[PDB]
Amino acid sequence: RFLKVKNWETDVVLTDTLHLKSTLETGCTEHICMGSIMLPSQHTRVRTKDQLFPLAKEFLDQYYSSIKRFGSKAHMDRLEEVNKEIESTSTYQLKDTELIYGAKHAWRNASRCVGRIQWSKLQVFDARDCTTAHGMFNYICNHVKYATNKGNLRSAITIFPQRTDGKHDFRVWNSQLIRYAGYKQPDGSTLGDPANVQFTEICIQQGWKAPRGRFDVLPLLLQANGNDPELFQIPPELVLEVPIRHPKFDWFKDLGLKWYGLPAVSNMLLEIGGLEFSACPFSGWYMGTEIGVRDYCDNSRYNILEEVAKKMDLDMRKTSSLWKDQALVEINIAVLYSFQSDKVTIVDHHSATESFIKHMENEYRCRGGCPADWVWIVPPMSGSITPVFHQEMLNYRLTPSFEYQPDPWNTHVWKG
Amino acid sequence: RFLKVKNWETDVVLTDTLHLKSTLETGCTEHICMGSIMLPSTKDQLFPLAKEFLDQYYSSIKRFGSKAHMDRLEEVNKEIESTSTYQLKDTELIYGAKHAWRNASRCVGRIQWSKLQVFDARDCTTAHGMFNYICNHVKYATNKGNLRSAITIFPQRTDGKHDFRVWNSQLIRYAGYKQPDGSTLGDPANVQFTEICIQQGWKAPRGRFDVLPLLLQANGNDPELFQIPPELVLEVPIRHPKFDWFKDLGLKWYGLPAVSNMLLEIGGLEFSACPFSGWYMGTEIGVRDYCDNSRYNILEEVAKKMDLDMRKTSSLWKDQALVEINIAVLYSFQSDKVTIVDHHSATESFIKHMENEYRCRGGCPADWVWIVPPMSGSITPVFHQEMLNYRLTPSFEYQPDPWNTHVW
Ligand code: HEM
Ligand code: HEM
Ligand SMILES: Cc1cc(N)nc(CCc2cc(CC[C@@H]3CCCN3C)cc(F)c2F)c1
Ligand SMILES: Cc1cc(N)nc(CCc2cc(CC[C@@H]3CCCN3C)cc(F)c2F)c1
Ligand SMILES: C[C@H](O)[C@H](O)[C@H]1CNc2nc(N)[nH]c(=O)c2N1
Ligand SMILES: C[C@H](O)[C@H](O)[C@H]1CNc2nc(N)[nH]c(=O)c2N1
Ligand SMILES: [Zn+2]
Repeated sequence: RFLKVKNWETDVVLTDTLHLKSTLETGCTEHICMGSIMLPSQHTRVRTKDQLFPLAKEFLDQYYSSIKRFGSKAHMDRLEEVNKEIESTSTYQLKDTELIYGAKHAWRNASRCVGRIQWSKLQVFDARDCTTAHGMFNYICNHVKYATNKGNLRSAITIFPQRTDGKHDFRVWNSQLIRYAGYKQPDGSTLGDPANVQFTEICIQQGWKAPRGRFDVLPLLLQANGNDPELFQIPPELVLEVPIRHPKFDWFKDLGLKWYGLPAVSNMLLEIGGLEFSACPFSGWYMGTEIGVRDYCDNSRYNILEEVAKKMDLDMRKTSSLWKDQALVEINIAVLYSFQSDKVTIVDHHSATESFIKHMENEYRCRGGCPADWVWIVPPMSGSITPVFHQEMLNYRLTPSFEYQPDPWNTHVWKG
Repeated sequence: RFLKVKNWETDVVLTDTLHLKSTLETGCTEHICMGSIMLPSTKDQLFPLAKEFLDQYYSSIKRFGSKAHMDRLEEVNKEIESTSTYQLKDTELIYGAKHAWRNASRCVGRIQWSKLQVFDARDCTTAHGMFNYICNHVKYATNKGNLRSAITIFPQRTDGKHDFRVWNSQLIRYAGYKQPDGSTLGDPANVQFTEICIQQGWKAPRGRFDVLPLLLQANGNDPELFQIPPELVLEVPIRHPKFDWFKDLGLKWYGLPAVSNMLLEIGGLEFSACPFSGWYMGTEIGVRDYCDNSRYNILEEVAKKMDLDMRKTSSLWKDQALVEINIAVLYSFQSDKVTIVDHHSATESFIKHMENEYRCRGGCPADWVWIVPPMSGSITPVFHQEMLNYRLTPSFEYQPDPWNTHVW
C-alpha cells in the first residue's frame, strides 16, 4: 500500500512506502486522533528473552541491508552469534558499528525533530565501559567540550550501559545537561527557570549549595548501575553562555538575560534492536525559537513579554494591539543576533524549516518516506510563513528510536 | 477508553467521554497518524442515521423515551419506507445546523455555536430564488458591520441528479487573473474560478480586488451568474495606525467570511448548498490571505517599505512585517466598526469553550493543527492544550468541486 502527502504551497506530492516498515503504535485509532497528545502511552518506556531475538533480528537485517551485505555470511553468522548470546546470557552486545548505525537512525527516525537533515553527521561516544557516576561525569564533560567546540557546535551522543534487569539502570537525572535552576519563593513568585523548580529542589536536598540567582547552571545528578545518584558541578569554563542583547534596543542588555549555547537532551531512552540505553545524552545546536519563544516567553517559563513590551512602550491595554506578538519578534531577533555576534552556532526557524523540507523530499526519494509530526515540526511563531506549515506529513514510529521514560526520582529505589 | 487531555500551561486535565459517541472515521490507524492531512476521504443506511439523530434531539429537549419521541421515530420510519427519504421538522433542522457547527473540530469560533441564525430555504426552486435567499443572508449577517452568525439551508439532495450547489467557495471572494507576463493579478486561489466565471459569461474588471459574481446551481441545472449588490458587500480599506504609507499599498478586504461549498449532514440527509457565515479572526486575512506565498504575498513589499534588512532570513524581517500587517487588519476593522476577533481573544474563548463542553457535554472534538493560529502559536493558550480529534454528527463535510461533476 502506497500513501501520498501533498505540499499545498507547491503542489509537490510525495509517495510514502516507508510507513509499511512501521512496528510500534501511534496512539491513534480509526475513531480518535491523539495527534496532539504530548506523551501518548506509546512514546514512553522490563523485557525478556521472549521478544528480544525478533527485535534483534529485525535490527540486524536493517543494519546489513544498509551496508549492502544482506544475506551475507557475515550477516548470517552475526544473527547466529546474537541468537546464542541471547539464549545464553538473556541479552546481547552491539558491535561498535551497530551502535553508531543505531544511534544515527534513532535520530533519523525522530519524527518530531526538525533538524534531521544533519542525522548522518553525528559523533557517537561509546561509554558502555562506564561503571560509576564519577566515570559518567568524565564522559559527559568530554561530550560537552567536544560538542561545544568553542561555539562551532558539533552534534554528539554519549551512550552509557544498556538496561539489564531494570534494577541497575544508568540514568542522567537532569532533563538536559545544561539548564538553569528555578527557585520557588515563599511569596509564590519564581526565581530562575520555573521549568526546573522540582529538579532544583532534588539537587538542593542532595546537598547542592544553590547560589539562588536567576541563571545558575544546575549540577549534574548521575546514576550509575542503579545506585543512588551523585552530584557533580560541570566545570564553568566548559559551559558556553551568550549574553542576550538586541541590535537596535540598547536597553535590552539591561534585562540581564543570557542563555547557554549547547542544547543537550539527557533524559530520553535510546532503543536499538530491543536493547534499552536509558542514559544517552545527545546535543546539537539551537533553533532560535526554542530560546526566544518557548524559554523566554512561555507564561510558565521566564515570561519576559511583559517587561520587554513595557520597555518597548507598546499599547499593552488591549491584546488586539498585538503587543505580545511584537515583543516576541524583538526577543527572537535579540537571541539570533547575540548568538551570531558571539559566533555560537544557531539556526533561525526559516532556515531550519526550509532545510527540513529538502531533507524530507530527499528522504522520500532515497528511503520511501520520512515520518514527521506536524504538531512539533511547525515552529512556535510565524507558523504559516514557514514552508512546513503547508506540508502534509505522515507520522509513524520506526526503530531504532528515542523514547520518553519516567523521571528517575519517581521510580528509583533508594539505597541510602 | 475514558480519555484525559492535559493543558500543559495550566496543568488543567479534562476527561473526555464524548468520543465514545463518535461515528465516522478519522483516517488514522494505530500504525499511522494522518492528523496533518488536509482532506482525508440506500433505504437501509438511512433509518439508523435518522434514529441516532432523533435520539440525541429528543434527549437534548429532555423528552427521550417520551410519547412524542417514539411517535416521531415511528413517523420518520414510515416516511423512509414510503418515500426513501424524509423531511426534518423546523426545530430538528435548527438543532442539526447548530450542532454541525458545535461538532466542527477545526473551528476555533465555536463558543458562539448556540447563537446561530438558521434560514430555512428548503422551499427554493431556482437559481434566482437562491440569489434572493443569499442576498438576504448577506444583509442579515453583515448588519452594518455588527456581524451575526447565519446559515441558509437549500433543499437536501435527493437522487444526486437534482443537487443544489453554490459554486463559489465563499459568498464573497476577490477575483484572480493570470497575467500574460507570468505573475498573477488579484487572488491566486481564485484563478480557476475566475476563469469559469468569465468562461461562463462574466465581464471582469480585471482589477486586483474585484468581487466575484455568484454562480448558483438549483435542482442540478446549469449554474447562473448573479452580481451581489455592492451595497451589501461590506469592505474595509486597510491602513496602519503608525505607518501612513500603509494606506498607499491599496489593500482592502471584505468583512463577511461566508463558506459556501461545504455539505451539511443531519440525520443521514445531505444539504449540498448551505452557505454559512460568521466574522473573521484577524490572522485569516493578515497571515494567510495577505502573506501566503500562494496568495497576495505582500510580505516582501511591506518589508521594503519598512526598510528592514531583507538580506538574511535571521533578521526575522518576515516576522516583523507579518506582525505589522496583522496589527493593521485589526486596526482597520475596529476603526470601521466591523466585527473582528484577534487570535489571542479567540483562542482564550476556545479554551473557555472547551472547559464548558467537557463540563456540560463530556468533551469537545478539536483539531489542534487547525485550532492553533498561523502566527505566534505558543503564546496563545491553545498551543499548550492537548485536544482529541474525532468525528461527530451532525457535521459539515467537504464535497467535490461542482465543475468536475456537473452533467452539463
Ligand atoms: C543539530 C541541530 C538540531 C536542531 C536544530 C534540532 C531541533 C529540534 C527541535 C526544535 C525540536 C522540537 C522540540 C522542542 O521544541 O522542544 C526537536 C526535537 C527532537 N530532536 Fe532534534 N535538533 C537537533 C539535533 C538533534 C540531535 C543531534 C538529536 C539526537 C541525536 C535530536 C533528536 C531529537 C528528538 C528525539 C526530538 C524529539 C523530542 C520528543 O519526542 O519530545 N535532535 N529537535
Ligand atoms: C463566528 C465567528 C467564527 C470564527 C471566528 C471562526 C473561525 C474559524 C477559523 C479560524 C477556522 C480555520 C479554517 C481556516 O483557517 O480557513 C474555521 C474553520 C471552520 N469553521 Fe469556524 N469561525 C466562525 C464561525 C463559524 C460558523 C458560524 C460556522 C458554521 C455554522 C463555522 C464552521 C467552521 C468549519 C466547518 C470549519 C472547518 C472546515 C474544515 O473542516 O476544513 N464557523 N473557523
Ligand atoms: C539535540 C537538540 C537540539 C535542539 N536544537 N533542541 C533540542 C531540544 C529538543 C528536545 C526537547 C525535549 C523535551 C521538550 C520538553 C518536554 C515536552 C515539552 N518540553 C517541556 C526532548 C527531546 F528529546 C528533545 F530533543 C535538542
Ligand atoms: C464562517 C467562517 C468564519 C470565519 N471566521 N472563517 C471562515 C473560513 C474558515 C473556513 C475555511 C474552509 C476551507 C479552507 C481552505 C480549504 C483548504 C485550505 N483552505 C485554503 C472551510 C470552512 F468551512 C471554513 F469555515 C468561516
Ligand atoms: C498541511 C497542513 O495540513 C495544512 O497546511 C493546514 C495546516 N493547518 C491549517 N490551519 C488552518 N486554520 N487553516 C489551514 O488552511 C490549514 N492548513
Ligand atoms: C499540547 C501540545 O501537543 C504541546 O503543547 C506541544 C505542541 N507542539 C510542540 N512543538 C514543539 N516543538 N515543542 C513543544 O513543546 C510542543 N508542545
Ligand atoms: Zn492521528
